[PDB]
Amino acid sequence: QACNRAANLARSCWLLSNVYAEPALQALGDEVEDAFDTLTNSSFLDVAKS
Amino acid sequence: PISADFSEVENAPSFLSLAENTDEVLKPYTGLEIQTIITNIVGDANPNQSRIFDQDRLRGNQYSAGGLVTQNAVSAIPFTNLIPRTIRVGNILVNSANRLQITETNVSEYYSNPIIATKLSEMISDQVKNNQFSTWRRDNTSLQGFNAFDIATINTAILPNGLSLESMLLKLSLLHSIKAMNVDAASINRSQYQVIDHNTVPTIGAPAVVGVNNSPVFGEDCGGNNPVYPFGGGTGAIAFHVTLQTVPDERKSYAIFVPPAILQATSDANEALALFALSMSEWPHALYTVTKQTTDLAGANAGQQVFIPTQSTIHIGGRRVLDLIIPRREIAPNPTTLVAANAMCMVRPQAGPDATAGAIPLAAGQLFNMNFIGAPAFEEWPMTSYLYSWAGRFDITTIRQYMGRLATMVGVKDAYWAAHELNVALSQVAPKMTTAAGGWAAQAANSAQQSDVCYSSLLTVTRSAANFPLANQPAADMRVYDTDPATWNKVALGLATAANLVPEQSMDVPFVVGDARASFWERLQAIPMCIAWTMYYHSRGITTLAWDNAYTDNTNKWLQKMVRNTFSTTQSVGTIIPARYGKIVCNLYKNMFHRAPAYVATSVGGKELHITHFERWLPGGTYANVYSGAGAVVNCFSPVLIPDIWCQYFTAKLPLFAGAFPPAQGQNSTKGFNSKQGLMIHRNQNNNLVAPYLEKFADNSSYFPVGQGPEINDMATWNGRLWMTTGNVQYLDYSGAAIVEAVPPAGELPVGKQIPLLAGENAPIELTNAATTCVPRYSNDGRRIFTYLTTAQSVIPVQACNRAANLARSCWLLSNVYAEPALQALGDEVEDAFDTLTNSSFLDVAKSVAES
Amino acid sequence: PISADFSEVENAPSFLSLAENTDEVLKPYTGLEIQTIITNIVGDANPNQSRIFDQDRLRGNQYSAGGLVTQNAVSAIPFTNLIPRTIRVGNILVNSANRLQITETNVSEYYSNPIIATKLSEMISDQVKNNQFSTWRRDNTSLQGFNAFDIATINTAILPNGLSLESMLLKLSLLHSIKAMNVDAASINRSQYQVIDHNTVPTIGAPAVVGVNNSPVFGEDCGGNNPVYPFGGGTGAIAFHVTLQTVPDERKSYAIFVPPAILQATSDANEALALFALSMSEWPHALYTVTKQTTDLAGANAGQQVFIPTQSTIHIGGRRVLDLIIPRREIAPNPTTLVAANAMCMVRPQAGPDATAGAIPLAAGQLFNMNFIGAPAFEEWPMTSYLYSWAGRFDITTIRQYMGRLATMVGVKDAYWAAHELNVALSQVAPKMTTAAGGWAAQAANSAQQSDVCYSSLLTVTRSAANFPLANQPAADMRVYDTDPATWNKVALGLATAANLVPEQSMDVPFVVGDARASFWERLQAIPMCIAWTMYYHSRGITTLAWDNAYTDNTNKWLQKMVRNTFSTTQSVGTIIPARYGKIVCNLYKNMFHRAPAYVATSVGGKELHITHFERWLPGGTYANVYSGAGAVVNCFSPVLIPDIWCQYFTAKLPLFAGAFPPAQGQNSTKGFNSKQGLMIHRNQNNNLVAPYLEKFADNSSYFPVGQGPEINDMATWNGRLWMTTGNVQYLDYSGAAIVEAVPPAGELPVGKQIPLLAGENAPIELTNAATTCVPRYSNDGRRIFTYLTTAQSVIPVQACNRAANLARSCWLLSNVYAEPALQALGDEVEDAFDTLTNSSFLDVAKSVAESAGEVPATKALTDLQAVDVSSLPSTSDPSNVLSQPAPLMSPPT
Repeated sequence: QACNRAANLARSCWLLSNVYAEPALQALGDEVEDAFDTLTNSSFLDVAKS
Repeated sequence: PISADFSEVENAPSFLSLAENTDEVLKPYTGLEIQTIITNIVGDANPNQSRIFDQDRLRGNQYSAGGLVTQNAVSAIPFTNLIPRTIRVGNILVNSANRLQITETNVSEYYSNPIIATKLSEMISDQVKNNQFSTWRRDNTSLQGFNAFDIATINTAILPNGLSLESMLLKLSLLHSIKAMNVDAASINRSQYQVIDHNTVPTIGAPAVVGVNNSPVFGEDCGGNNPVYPFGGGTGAIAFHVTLQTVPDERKSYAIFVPPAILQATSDANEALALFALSMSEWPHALYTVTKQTTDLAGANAGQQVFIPTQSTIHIGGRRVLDLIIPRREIAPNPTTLVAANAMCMVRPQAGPDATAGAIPLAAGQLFNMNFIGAPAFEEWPMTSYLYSWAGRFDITTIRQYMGRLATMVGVKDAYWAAHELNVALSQVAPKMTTAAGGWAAQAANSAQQSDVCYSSLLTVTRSAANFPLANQPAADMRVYDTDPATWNKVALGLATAANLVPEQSMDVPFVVGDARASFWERLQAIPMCIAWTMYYHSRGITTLAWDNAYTDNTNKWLQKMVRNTFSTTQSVGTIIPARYGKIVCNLYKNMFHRAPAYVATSVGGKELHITHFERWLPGGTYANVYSGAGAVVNCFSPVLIPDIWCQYFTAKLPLFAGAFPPAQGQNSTKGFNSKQGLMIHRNQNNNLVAPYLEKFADNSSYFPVGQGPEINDMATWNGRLWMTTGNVQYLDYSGAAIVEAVPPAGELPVGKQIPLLAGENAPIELTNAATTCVPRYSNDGRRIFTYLTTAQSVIPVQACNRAANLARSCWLLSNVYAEPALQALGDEVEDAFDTLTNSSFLDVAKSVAES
Repeated sequence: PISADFSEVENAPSFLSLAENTDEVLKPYTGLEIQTIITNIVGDANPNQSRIFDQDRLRGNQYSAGGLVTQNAVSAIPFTNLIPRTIRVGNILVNSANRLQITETNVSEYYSNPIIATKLSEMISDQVKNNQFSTWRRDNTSLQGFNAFDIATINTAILPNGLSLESMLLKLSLLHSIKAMNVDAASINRSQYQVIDHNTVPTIGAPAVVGVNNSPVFGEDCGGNNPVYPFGGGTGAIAFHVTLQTVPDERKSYAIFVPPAILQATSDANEALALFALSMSEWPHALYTVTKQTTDLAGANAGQQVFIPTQSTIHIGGRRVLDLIIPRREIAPNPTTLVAANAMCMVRPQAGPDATAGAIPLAAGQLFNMNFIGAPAFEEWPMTSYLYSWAGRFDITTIRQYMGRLATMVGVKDAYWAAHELNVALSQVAPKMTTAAGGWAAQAANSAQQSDVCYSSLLTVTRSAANFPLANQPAADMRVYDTDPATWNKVALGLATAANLVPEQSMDVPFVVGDARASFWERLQAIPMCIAWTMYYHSRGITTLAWDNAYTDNTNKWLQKMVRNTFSTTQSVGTIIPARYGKIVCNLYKNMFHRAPAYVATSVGGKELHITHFERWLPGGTYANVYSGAGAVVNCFSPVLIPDIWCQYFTAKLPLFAGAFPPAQGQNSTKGFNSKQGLMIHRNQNNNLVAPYLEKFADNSSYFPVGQGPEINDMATWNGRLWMTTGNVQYLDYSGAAIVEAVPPAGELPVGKQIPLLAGENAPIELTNAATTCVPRYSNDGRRIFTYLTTAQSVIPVQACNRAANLARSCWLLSNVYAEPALQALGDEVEDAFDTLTNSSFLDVAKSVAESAGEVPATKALTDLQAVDVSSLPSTSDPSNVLSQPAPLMSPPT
């Protein structure tokens, strides 16, 4: 069912870099850019360019 | 339509799209094409019986949430017109312990379509003006059989009001639907004798007998040999006259001419006369009683068993005394001796074969002594006695003859159809659902809850509180027009006409009358009516208390306006003005079935206005409510009567919140709507309470703002059904506290009525035979209601709404729904060769369906 | 056709090409296509002169794989309807051990061609309306000897559906099919008596005797001389009425008029009444029997065998009791006294020439005591006994004249022909096959396997589980139309008409209805039906055990669809809708035989659609399967009923995978398809199993993906036949594992039924009488099935696919011919000299009657003149129109 993409599988992982832990509920809201992420986006681009 | 895949759920019409006005003229939805849905069903376990006695039921294969298959599972047809008066208990016939149901009506004057004078009546009035003495001589008479002075006096009046024939045709339709029961046993399906009484099994070998005044209990017999009105008591009075000169004054304006056309309408003119007399007096004139042999579930305890027809309980008209005028054989002056009177008339009225005992006893077939001018003592008969004599001889093909004659004399095509609609809407009835977790349940034998029943309008029936005859304060259920005797006299004599009174070919009488299948067609025609009212009540989540208390003290502003516009509150003179929101129900009917209800034209202010049985109900009833096992009332849900599959399976289009759950174990199994659809969850995790994605609040989060109630939103109702169909829903409010409505024992939902099985059939499994769409949103307090699950229970459904998981729910395997294998080893999508070879034909069928 | 060379099989049509929709008009299949090939009779001949008693086999020379020629080799005609109730055993005739076959029908109302009221009805309504001015109850409205109050009530409340007549015509055709056995033995096939009992021999000299309720075993006599219905177990009731008033109120709505136009012959009319009554009551009213003299294979022992016709056991449900309302001889006041009645009945009914016992006993020829008002008591008869008495008196020649007058009232040509198609489809029947190596086999005498049988559709026939009368009803096998008494009453009296009901001449009745050859001809009409259904089931590889469980299974989504779509279980707008994949079989028929099946219309909202008998079957039955030589069942094959020589010698055009193996010609013999055709060989972990060139998808599906099954491909099927036709195939899994389905003892194939030989005949050799095309591919649990050979066995066949080697085979030595249709009309007819002397007059009087339906010489323009008030006549304010469907508009919103 997972390969078929009608189910998910559960596997362990390192919480490093941009990987964050997932809550059991997933009470999703409307997708929204954070204000801090917009205030500091260009700099983040400058690093990646460098 | 039921759905094979979740793709068929997302693409379903929104509710507001179907509640929209449609312009196109449509066709009547007769039970003859509703017939073909019950038969012609998918299934390999099904013996396809030909007799209509066995075709009484919804048979089908079913598929479990766990992936098992169940063959030829059953779902009873909900409706009936028979109220048992001898319930079986302990497998033996036992006298009933519960009082009889009753209905009423506000008859109204019909000012619409006012009449036009004929050139004949015009010249008559000219002759009265110019004082032409000769034209109304003493012994002048027409070939019609009435003398000229009576015509010259009937014409002198001016009448504003038009003629209707509505209450008349309605009484004829009621007597018809009672007499239809007496036809071959094979022609009437057995489920109808076991909707209220689930422990009784009728015999196919012997026909139901149609008696009168035989009921055992609560004064039902109405005096037996001495017949008396069930409603109000008393005897009426009838007198036959050759002239209006004989009728007592203060009675003259009421007397009815009987045209010769009536008396030549049958093999026995006294019977046509009796039937016209039934046609324009009070109804019921007595309590008719269908009797049928039935046996034990094991066949162990046969006996006759009594049933009172629903049609027999409706109260219409009620005019008590009547004077009938009759045609004369010869051109002679008004009779002076008695023999000169009796020999004179076209037909000499008499009692029918059944005898009566009364203060004024009538020997069987007794002749009436006609009244005359010099009579020492005025002569008269009791009315209930009179009709009681002929109560045994009315017969549906005779009524058919009578109808062909009426159709010839005057139009009958449309009016009889609308009267038939009123008959179905008023006399078809279903028991309140019991709550359960599984597929079948019923209330304990011989109980007050066993006999509670509701209209197709989801209004509960009134129940009598005392012995017959009753002496009630009236509580009318719906308006009807009255048939006016004076206008009838103006028309019968050729003095006047009206725009809807055009004469018709006899072959144009609607085909229902005189046909033995009519009862079955009645039951079938009842279902779509419930579908339209159900989709009305389920779109908004108002609880059953909030409707029950909406016309009494506990009202709100919004409940006040809400009950106000569902019903025919308005009362202009001589009219019936339609409910403002009844129109929405008619729109649902026309969009979901692509068919139309019968219309009656009615004018207000010179504006034309159609009206339908949807638009002419009256406020102040009590709504359908579910019972708990052990009988406790529960009234949290919005009102319901019938299982979802009926709605899903007879409709051509239904709103998105009502569709069937797709079968388990497939890709595209049941899912849900989330934030993108513009919805938001209400968590309350501090108390273990989590609720689905719902509509974004508009200052209506815990109490609704005054005068406002919940808004239509399909997807949120769908999610509410997803939360409910889990086994442990919890009905609380915004803080997570209890609401005032009574609630089901945990996990119960309303479920359809149990009936005995035939061989090879199965009880329905799981939630296949249950209402589900009845989701609460608005409580009597004015507070919102929330459906909660605990935080742990709530995680999978939240993933489903989020579309990262599937849910497993049971379903009917009908039409294009096929069972899903547990693996789903999918291959490349591929059209089958047979599907391409036979595609165009399949398109031709669908085109032919769309054309109609 | 038979193929002459491999060039011809290699150029044969693909299956999809033959299943395409075809748009052309085509003639009916009269069954004479097969007659001119298996018989002396090319052209016409008198049945007496032709001895078609001996014309009951396929004959020809055969060529063996070893090079020998077997002259005068033979094959049986597979189908039959007679069921032995006494089987020969040990040369001595004895009682049957096995219960009788039964069949069920789902009768119901459906929309037919749209219906409209006639002018005669308008005149009647105007007579009533004009009558309303006078205080006289008067009888202007009388017609054809009926009461004026009856014509009034028959003129009321018409039903939209239309009128069918089909169930009526079924009952008539079944009866005819039974009485046609009564003719002399010279013109019934010998084989027809020995399809199931292969050890008996009929005697030419003496005709068969048709009796009723005579059967020795399992209570088959339905009370004998005192009768009851075979299915319900009950007894009917029938009553005759001068007028509708004497009918009890319980059933005044079900009454049927019996129009005067029948009974117009000076031929006994009391019998025509009985045959009108039979064609509307429940069928069967009794179990007919055919007793015939027969003898031992040595000719030594002689006896009278008992048979049950298959027509006599099929249940068309209906009406236990009838009120028949008889026409009055002289227009008159209603007969209040009896002598006014009897001397004025146009016919006075009386029982037929046979006695009956039990309650209400009936002496032969007894007279019914007429019903009239004020009679001392009501009178009726049991109808099973009233019909028991006339049961010996009907015959083919009287049914022909009966239907000839019936045609004058209502057209009966196309309707009868379709009813005859249903007759053949439900009554012709064949025994299940036995596997063997050689050309003949049969099951052990008086065994359950010997008597097991199937329809032309490859569905098995159900058996009774208890002694008659049956206590409980079987499931329906097929659904038919019903005939409403109400609109019958309207149509018989000229009050209503439809485009399908236009009156026809007595000469239009189809030929089968009269002839003594009709039994043989019905026997020949069922073969093309099996050829169609066989190509259908064999195009895909699905096995018998797999069809058997398909409707329900959850292993595979595709299979459920594949069965749900072959049966008729759908509706719209209140009418029946044809099965979706039945149209494929119909097309397949039209394309192979270049003939059109008979059909009937259904009106979907006023749009006519054609239903054929291919489209009206119902789910429930087991599918056809072969038995082992020991009697064990075999599941592995696709359904089969007949040897493939039948399929391939009688088609104008044929599918490629089913063609005959070509004759040896010098170097060449037979050949196989390879990778140049798009195919490829299957190999597995085992090094000693080889499977043919097959599809390329065969490499990637040990199990079919859900939603998908094996696809049409003629060439791989051909290769599968080449592997099968070697004497040593192995039926196995992708891995070489055994499949769950029961398999034949090694190297055996199903083979056609044995019958006794005539002098000079030879038995069929090798695979000349076998089925070959039934190549399994789809297993019950979703696996593929592969045909394997061991390597050393595998080498010559693979090279034959590579066109580098040849494989020996047997064949019939028969050339190809296929005739243009013998007759256009569907009815035989020849000018006599008198037909030419009196030609034009008939030609125009005929057309002047065909337009004259519901006409009278008086027109509205004349009867207006007599009217009091012409504007108020309903014919003025309501010009009549055809009723729309599902229902006419009512209560329009202005």
